[PDB]
Amino acid sequence: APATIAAGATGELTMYYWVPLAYSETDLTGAVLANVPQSKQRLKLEFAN
Amino acid sequence: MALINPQFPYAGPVPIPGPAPTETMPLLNYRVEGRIAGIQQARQFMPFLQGPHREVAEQTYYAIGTGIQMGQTFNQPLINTQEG
Repeated sequence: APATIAAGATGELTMYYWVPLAYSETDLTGAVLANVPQSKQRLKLEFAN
Repeated sequence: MALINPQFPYAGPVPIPGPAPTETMPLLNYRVEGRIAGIQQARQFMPFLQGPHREVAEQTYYAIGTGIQMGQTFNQPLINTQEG
């Protein structure tokens, strides 16, 4: 992200998020079995206004 | 362990395009014969000794003799003539 956007300028900015379901790559606690599920899954994402 | 929706059920899987069936079958990898190469030496000039060591040092001794024992000129006492 640019540290300062001046007057009349444009700033391009990127961000990554890891939304966890399992605990780690070796610990599968929290994971979701989704082969034959009951319905769809949802990932609600509210963004900045 | 899903519950069947009676209002909107679905059927089993239908055929879909496939991944070219021989390309999911591997070859069985064909090992040739091998050899641990070279003539091995019988012993190695090791950087550490292979035996035990001692934690503490103990004092050792050896016996010695004294010498030829001589006589002496003693200072001799006085005669016990009822003064002693």
